[PDB]
Amino acid sequence: MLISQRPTLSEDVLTDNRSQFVIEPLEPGFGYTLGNSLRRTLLSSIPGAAVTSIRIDGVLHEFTTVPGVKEDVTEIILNLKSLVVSSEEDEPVTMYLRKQGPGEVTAGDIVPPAGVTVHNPGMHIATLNDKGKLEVELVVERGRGYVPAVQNRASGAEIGRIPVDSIYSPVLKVTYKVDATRVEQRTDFDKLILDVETKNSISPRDALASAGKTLVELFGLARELNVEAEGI
Amino acid sequence: MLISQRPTLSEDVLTDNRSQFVIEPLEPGFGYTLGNSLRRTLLSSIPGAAVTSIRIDGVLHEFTTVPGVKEDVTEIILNLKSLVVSSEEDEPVTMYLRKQGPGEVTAGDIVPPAGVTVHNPGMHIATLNDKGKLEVELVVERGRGYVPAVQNRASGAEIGRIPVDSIYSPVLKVTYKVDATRVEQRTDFDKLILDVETKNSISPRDALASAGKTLVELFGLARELN
Amino acid sequence: GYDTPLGITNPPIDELLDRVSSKYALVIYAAKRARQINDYYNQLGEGILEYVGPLVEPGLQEKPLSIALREIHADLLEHTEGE
Amino acid sequence: LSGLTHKRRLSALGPGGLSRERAGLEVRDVHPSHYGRMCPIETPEGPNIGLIGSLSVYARVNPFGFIETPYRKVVDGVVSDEIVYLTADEEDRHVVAQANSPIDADGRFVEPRVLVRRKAGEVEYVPSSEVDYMDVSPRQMVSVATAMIPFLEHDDANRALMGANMQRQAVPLVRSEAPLVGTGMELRAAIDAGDVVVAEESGVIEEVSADYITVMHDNGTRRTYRMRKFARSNHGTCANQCPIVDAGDRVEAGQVIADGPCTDDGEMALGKNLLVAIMPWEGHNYEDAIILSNRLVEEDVLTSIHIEEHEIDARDTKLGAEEITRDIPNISDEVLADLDERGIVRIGAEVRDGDILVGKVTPKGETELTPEERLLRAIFGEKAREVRDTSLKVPHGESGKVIGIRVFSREDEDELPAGVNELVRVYVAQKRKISDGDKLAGRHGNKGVIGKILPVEDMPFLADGTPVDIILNTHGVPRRMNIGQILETHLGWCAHSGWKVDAAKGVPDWAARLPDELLEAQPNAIVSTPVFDGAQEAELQGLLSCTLPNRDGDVLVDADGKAMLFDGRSGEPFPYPVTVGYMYIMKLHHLVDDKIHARSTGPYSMITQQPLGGKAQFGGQRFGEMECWAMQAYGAAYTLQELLTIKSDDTVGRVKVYEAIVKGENIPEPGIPESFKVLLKELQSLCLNVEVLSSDGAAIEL
Amino acid sequence: NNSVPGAPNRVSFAKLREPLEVPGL
Amino acid sequence: FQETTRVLTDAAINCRSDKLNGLKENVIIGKLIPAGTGINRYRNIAVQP
Amino acid sequence: PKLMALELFKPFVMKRLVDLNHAQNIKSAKRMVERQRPQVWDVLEEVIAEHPVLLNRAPTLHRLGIQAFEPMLVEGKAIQLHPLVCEAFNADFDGDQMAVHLPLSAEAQAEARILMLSSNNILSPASGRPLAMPRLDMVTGLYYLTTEVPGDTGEYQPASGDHPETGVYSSPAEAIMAADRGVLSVRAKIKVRLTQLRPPVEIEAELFGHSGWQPGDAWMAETTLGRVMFNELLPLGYPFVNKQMHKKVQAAIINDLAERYPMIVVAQTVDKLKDAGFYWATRSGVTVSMADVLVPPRKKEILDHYEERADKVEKQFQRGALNHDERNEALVEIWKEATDEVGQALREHYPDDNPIITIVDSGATGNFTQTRTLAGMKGLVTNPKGEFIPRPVKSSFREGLTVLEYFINTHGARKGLADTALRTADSGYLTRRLVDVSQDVIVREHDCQTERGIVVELAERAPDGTLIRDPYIETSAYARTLGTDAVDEAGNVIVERGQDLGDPEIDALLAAGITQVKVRSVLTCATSTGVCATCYGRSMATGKLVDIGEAVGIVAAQSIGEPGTQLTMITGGLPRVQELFEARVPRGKAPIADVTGRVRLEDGERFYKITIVPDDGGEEVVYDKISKRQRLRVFKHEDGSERVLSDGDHVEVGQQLMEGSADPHEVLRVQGPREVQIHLVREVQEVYRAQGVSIHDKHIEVIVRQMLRRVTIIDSGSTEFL
Ligand SMILES: [Mg+2]
Ligand SMILES: [Zn+2]
Repeated sequence: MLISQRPTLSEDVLTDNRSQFVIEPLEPGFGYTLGNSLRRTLLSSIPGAAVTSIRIDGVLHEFTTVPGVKEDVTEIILNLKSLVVSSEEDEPVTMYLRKQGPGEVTAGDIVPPAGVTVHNPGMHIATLNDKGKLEVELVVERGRGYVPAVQNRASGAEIGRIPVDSIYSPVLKVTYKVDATRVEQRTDFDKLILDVETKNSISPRDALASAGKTLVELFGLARELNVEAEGI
Repeated sequence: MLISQRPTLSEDVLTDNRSQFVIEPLEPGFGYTLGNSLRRTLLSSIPGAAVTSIRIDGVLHEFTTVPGVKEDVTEIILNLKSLVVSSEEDEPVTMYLRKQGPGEVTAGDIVPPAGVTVHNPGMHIATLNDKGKLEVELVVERGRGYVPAVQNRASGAEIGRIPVDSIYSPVLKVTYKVDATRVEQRTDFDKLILDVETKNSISPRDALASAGKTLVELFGLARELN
Repeated sequence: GYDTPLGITNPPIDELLDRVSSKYALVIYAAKRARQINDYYNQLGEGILEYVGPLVEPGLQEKPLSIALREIHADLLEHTEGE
Repeated sequence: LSGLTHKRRLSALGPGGLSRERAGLEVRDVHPSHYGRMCPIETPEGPNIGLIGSLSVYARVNPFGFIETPYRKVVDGVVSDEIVYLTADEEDRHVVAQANSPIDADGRFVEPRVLVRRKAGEVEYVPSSEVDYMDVSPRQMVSVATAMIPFLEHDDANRALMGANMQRQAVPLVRSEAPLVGTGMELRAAIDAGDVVVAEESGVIEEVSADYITVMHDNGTRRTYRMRKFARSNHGTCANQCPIVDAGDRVEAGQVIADGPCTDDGEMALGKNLLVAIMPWEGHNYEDAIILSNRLVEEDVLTSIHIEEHEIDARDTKLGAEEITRDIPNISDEVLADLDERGIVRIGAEVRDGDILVGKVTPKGETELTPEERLLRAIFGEKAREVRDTSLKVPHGESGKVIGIRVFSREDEDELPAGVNELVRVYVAQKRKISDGDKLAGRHGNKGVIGKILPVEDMPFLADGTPVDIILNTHGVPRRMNIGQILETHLGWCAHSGWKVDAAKGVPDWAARLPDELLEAQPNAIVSTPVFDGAQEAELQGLLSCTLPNRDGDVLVDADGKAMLFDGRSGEPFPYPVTVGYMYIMKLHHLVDDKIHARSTGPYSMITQQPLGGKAQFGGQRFGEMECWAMQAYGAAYTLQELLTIKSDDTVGRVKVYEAIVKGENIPEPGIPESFKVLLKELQSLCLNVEVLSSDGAAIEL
Repeated sequence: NNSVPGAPNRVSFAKLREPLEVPGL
Repeated sequence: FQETTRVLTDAAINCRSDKLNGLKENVIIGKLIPAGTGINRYRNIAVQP
Repeated sequence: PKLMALELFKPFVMKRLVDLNHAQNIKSAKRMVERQRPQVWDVLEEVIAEHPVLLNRAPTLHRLGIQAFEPMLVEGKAIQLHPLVCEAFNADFDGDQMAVHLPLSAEAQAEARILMLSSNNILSPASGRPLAMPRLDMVTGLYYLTTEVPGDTGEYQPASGDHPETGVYSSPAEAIMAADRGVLSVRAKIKVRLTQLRPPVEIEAELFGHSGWQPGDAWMAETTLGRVMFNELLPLGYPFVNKQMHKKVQAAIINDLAERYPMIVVAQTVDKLKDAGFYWATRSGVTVSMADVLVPPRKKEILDHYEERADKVEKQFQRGALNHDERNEALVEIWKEATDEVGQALREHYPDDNPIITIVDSGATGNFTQTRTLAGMKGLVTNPKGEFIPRPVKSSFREGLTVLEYFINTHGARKGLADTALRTADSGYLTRRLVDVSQDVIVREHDCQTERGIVVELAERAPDGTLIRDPYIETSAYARTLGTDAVDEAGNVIVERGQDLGDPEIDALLAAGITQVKVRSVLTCATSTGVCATCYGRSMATGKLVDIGEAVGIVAAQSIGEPGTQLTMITGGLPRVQELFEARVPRGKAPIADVTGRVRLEDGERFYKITIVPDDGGEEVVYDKISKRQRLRVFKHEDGSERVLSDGDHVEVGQQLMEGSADPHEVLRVQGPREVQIHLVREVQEVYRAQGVSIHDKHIEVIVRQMLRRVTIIDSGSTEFL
């Protein structure tokens, strides 16, 4: 068959990180069929890397606060969770952050091993008073989607291992809508409006490209089941 | 911890018309959306063939009767609406139905031309007495979706034409269920079980393949987005 | 601070009222200018250019009243109130 | 049903009776003497409330004119089979029992004290011996229309009134289907309505055809029943009669042979059965709106047939005789391609809005042509053709085939009104499919309008892939207090899916009173719940837990009656289960096609010069006084000056503004309304010197 | 108890027996 | 409002004259109501660029 | 519908079609429009780009009955309407029809685009409260979204030994992602870190030291993901709201936004709230089924006990001691008590998750009496004569009424349906007469520079408590201009003279302890014709000082007449209002203290005879009151209504003694115009507020000013007037 009007995508920019993608026109009823699948694929298909667990030698557990730091241990965990990491090694590598004396510690001061890199060196992690120190042994692993820490609760046996909810995704927020379009007297064509906001590890354009890659690869399995023709 | 194995599709057969497709492993929380997308594209974008218009000898419009039959023209039109036919030709072809004498007229009495066939010869169309006969000429076209009968209103054809609503859809019922394997281990995935039932015009595999090709073509715009 | 208005709600009513004493004055302040613009369009073919046309460059087929409201919002007109 | 109820009406106004204004409000109320004679529920909703009722089911009119009701008299505490009819006074002077009062199989009142009805609105327990009379059935106080509302005992009085009134507005569809849940009054109402042909004497059918049926009686005499088909009703709907018998079948006397409109196998069927899911859905069913699956539109489930009717006559005139002819003055041949030689549209020819339906020419007198018109006549060789054009044309908003044409001519010795020679009427039939704006309503008085018609792929679907055919909001059920609809839905689902009450261990406690034949049912079975005596809640609770599984071997609805639906758009299951079940849905006659009305500029009245015109060219709306106070309160003054002068009454301002809009210039200033000049010219005729004046006191001219 | 010969069979939740049939409506 | 014939007779007797300064009278005659945008304070506005 | 727009815009569309050269002249264009060729739809869409039309729902009943919506082409044959404005139109989408007009001239177009636009009418003119707000279905969605439930999935937990606290999320994005995965219920206790939502003043003044929050500043919140999602809808800069969104809370939020932000922002946020509520109502799991309407568990025992008591009373009557009246009174009281007890038990039994209780409690619609009738006991029902029948109905609409109970119940439904038409007719007549009297009143001046101003009590100070806000400050003094500066105990001025009152100024005055404040009012205006803007005060729909030339009399009449439809029943219903405004002799005609003094009353069993000895001196005024009525509270220091009229006490002049309504003429004669105006305003406000509706006082002061504007002359002397 053939498509009456070929859909086209026009990128709009609202911010260096944000974006608004409009696919128009679409046959009636295809709006949601496209948008929901694309949103889910974007959210939970693109591989990425993030901190999985952390260590604090200065504290025996997490109930109290690490000495010499104003922020609570939970606040430290939260600040370090948002840290952006790009990795190219499959195995989980370890990282070390050590500082001494009064001042503030930033993500840029952490020494990264080979492969792994940090895209926001200027991020603030914590602050140290006079004669203050903190040594943290955080592991970085690659993955996809979002995985809580409770499912990561069972991980060997260690002294101060603190699993943290890791975000294995370079895209962190996606929204979509649908609006009517007037291409003919039908006046019922859909106009998807996909809004995607990603981290600094991938541009929204590349994120959408990778999501389309994954989804087309997946639907190829259904397509190859038989030979039958359709439209554009 | 990327999943090494990509999804695979395997077909199971429960009945000549019904089949189950298992697709797994899939990323967590993703089976539902994929299944619903496949269902939505299956119920509205599967091309098929169906009767578009009829022409009964001695009948000017659909609000009348032809002598010898047990039911008016509207009833026979409604009965024909359920008829299922598959056409290979990409042009409007004509089909003939000639029955006379006492008895019952069924869809098997039709004489389709080359490239067309009737998949339910056991259907009941009307009942005839020895007094009257029945001669019907009907057109079969190929399309997708649902075209209101008004399509032939503006064609300006002869008064004999009786436009009929068209329903180009072989798929009948589609259902899916997801069996999530949520475990404490990171090896968490969900398995999809897609149930599809067709009107016997085409096998379920053909419908699924057509839906998959439609979706691949539609999503190729994101591919060229790059 | 808001999303960009769309439709007959642009320009925002509050900004328009910031210029005129009250909405009852604003309706006339806009309608008279709309009439002036319509007269200018009518006499565009030939005539004395006594009625100056729109000040702000109009859009693709923008109604005269919309042009009047936009040019009022742009602070290009001055009006005198009777009594 | 509508015709039967109309024949059964009890008017209280008209000649020889009260008038609306003079009559007080005390006569519109119910009286304790209405029990069994006049239905207290059924009544018009408009101002004529209480002045129009309906005979109860068992009520009869005594020769003097007083309405009687049946009763079975108790002699010594034992109910007697024989019955007697008592009027109002006799009922007052005696003691009347209650039908629901338990009675032993031997006629002995188990309860020593039984609820009783006394002289006037007094009910009190009385020994089981003093009681003198007993009712016949619990449905004695309801009309025929109200007797076919399942679970009427649960709805409120106003809701039941609304449902009963709406049951009389249903539009006969193309393929009627009998209700799954309905009282026993369906069949008797259908049979006595007179719209179903019933064999007069037992016989054997020789040959049956759509047009006619011939039955051979047992005495050797043959009879033929002619069934009218596609005959216009009195209100635009179509009447059809399809035989439901087969050749070589012995039909017993009194058996239904064919079904008229709204009848499936000889029982009233005003609507179809739709799968209902009660939940709010994205606001499209907000505040009484209804969402329908496109499956209904594409399956002709709610397709209706309507037959219009137009007619023109050729009446002789002093100036000549009008004659219908194919030739029409100064019209193209393409427009006149459908007319036949006689000058009428050919049967079966689709006719659109504004098309010519029958061509006639009327005699002309003398009227000098306008300069350019006369010149154009001269140039083209087109003679003056004095005869004008008055050909009947399809009014605005009509379409469809031309099923039949009837022509009466005075030449053929036909009775026509004096001064007429040729009268022809053309019937236009239109097939209407349900769309936005059409009204739907169940039997429980819950109206609605089709807010949206979603594609079959978007509607929520059961766990097995069966999309729901309609969604109803849940915020309107408890507020309106018509809980009967939910019980009807549950019973409908139980009937459709079929149930098999467990009996290996014995009949459960909740099934003790169920009829022995009602413990097992087949899928898509038929069930009935007579009004005021029917399935109690315990019965439904037991049935819902014993429904048969689907062909796939799974049960959809849980014990509570709710099911886990799947969203059609998102694709993910809804967080909580939702109610589902088959509910009987009718199609009201308040269709959107007739209501749509528009008027930019048309004809005008004569005395008042205000906008006016038959609904062929549509008339303007009514800008009353409250609509003027609303405008004044806004401070809006120019809009009010316009709506009353420039587009309502100004004779010259109207023309000037129409020219100005059809030209590039501005809209001119309105003048003085003709409704004020007329007022002054009439007030002057009363010998009252009315003269408008300025500050100087000088009289002014108007 | 269908009075008419060829009525469709629809069981009812009837717990009481009506001694008098509905008269000619 | 009420008693149209009596008020007409009384007005004729008294030869009473009324000012057209009310909303109802202006609505009847077709003049701008003396309210909102109809008052001369707003009706007579000169606007030029 | 395009079929209506084409036939309604015919001249504009035909002209534009001619200009595009699709037709050669007007005649061809008219023929083509009649035939409706495909070339007409494009031009028709082009010609209604910004042409507002007026939608009117007959019978228009108040000012907001006519709106001005921007047209949009749509298929079908029904006029699509916005969900929010249905409240203003009072329109139910169950077959209702509304006419649509069209303004032609440029003046009319601007007039319908500036004044009558629907976006500019969020606030109803009767009272300064929102009218186009989440009302019926979206309210339930928002209530479910913002609700908090304990022990849900993923709720915040404290540190337990080696296991750190779980439920702390970096940003709402991560919370949304986790909720999508399925490890966090939308409504559960969470500790998120927000960055684009201003913290509440309590947290802002502490974490930042009142330095002022800006986007990008992170603070720790303790709330539910649903609340965060909801607050994203409110305009940026609005303080975080962390409460369940009952209907009252939403009304307060909308009112505050309208009082602190431009109306465009209010319209945008209301639209967004409507969309979110509609979307989230579908997933609230609100349905109806027999498992959801639960019968009370111990209803049978209560019914048996009260039936036994009623039988005891019946036997007592059978002894002959009591007549019909006492028997009826006792039975009615017993069954009323039984119904109340059953309702309380049913309320206790039901949980907080049933859809019935969720709908009723959330304020979406309905009341608990309907739920009690549907699941508990319907109770005794009215009779055509109007008296309660001693026999109640012991079965609710769930169990199923019997024949007798249903027949008895039908009386009330028939009576109500009959009464609806008469009530609406009377309301229309009263509205007509009110518009009739107050046609003249229009704001003609900006300020009359008058000094007279009615003193209105702001909040009486309790003898023990520091202050108690008057229950009806929202209606008495909430938008009136301040006639005189309210000086505190010291020389400081809390509010300067002539500054319009409001929420912050009222709060400041209450804090300062000032109770009595003199507020300028329309009733004391010195303008010869009309009433200046200052005296009338802040408008309601506008939200700012009323602009000159704005009709106020018509608005006041519309506002007073609007609640007549729902104003249900010495009758205290609509007839009370009608007689109060007609200034007719009240039916009760309670006696009034003609002159202040000590009361020397003699109680006559047949006719009450009241006499008061003036304290200053004089004679005793004698009142011959009938003895069939009951005494009202005597004006005493205690002011306890239970007190009886004790003889020998001292009463203030003009104070009523018996139950009823004092004659307005007599109170005016004895006390003056001030107190009669106060009495009329208070009584009409009381009858309106008894039903629950609220209308600002100024809308009634406008009518009273026109009512009391004549001076009777007893002697002409040197004056021509008879
Ligand atoms: Mg309605
Ligand atoms: Zn003043």
